[PDB]
Amino acid sequence: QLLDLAQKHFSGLSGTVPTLSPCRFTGSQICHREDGLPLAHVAIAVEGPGWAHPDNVALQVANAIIGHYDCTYGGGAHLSSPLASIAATNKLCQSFQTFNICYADTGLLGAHFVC
Amino acid sequence: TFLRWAAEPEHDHRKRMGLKMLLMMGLLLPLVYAMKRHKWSVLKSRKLAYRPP
Ligand SMILES: CCCCCCCC/C=C/CCCCCCCC(=O)O[C@H](COC(=O)CCCCCCCCCCC)COP(=O)(O)OCCN
Repeated sequence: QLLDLAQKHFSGLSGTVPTLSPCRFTGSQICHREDGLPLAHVAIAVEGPGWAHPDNVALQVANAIIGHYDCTYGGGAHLSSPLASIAATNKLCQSFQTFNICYADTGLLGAHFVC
Repeated sequence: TFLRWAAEPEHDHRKRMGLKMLLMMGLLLPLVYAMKRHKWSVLKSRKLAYRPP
């Protein structure tokens, strides 16, 4: 029924090419020092593989090992992730997340922390 | 000639080493210099931006 409705409403839509250039990744640093703000944000990432690659699975396993943390998280010192237990134990940060941002044939694999 | 040797037996050995020191330094001076430039490239390249509201 969905397919019928598609045919009924969308079929006038043109299909007659913007394709995506590779995107070059660069090892680099951008630092907006603004002492007047009360906490520091840092995001760090390596070039990731991109949507299609089977490595994204193993990478997400690894990211999950390391994890995410927030100063409301109940787990604290006893947490499974060493990053998180250590960050809780020693008040190293308010929060952090690992991420694997995916694009066509590239990506950002890393972590952001606020501290 | 004998009186030079008598005063400085080392004359020949020293001159051999001189050569090997000059050679090693020919290698090592541009090498380490290159290492220096590499590390410092982060800083040499950097661009500064002042951006008050
Ligand atoms: C705790 C360890 C300390 C080690 C220090 C590290 C030195 C780092 C820098 C090195 C500079 C590079 C130039 C060195 C040239 C060496 C060439 C060479 O083999 O020369 C040595 C003598 O040189 C020499 O004897 C020249 C050596 C010059 C080094 C002097 C600086 C250190 C001062 C030592 C004072 C206690 C002997 O040559 P030969 O007698 O033909 O022997 C044949 C090969 N075994």
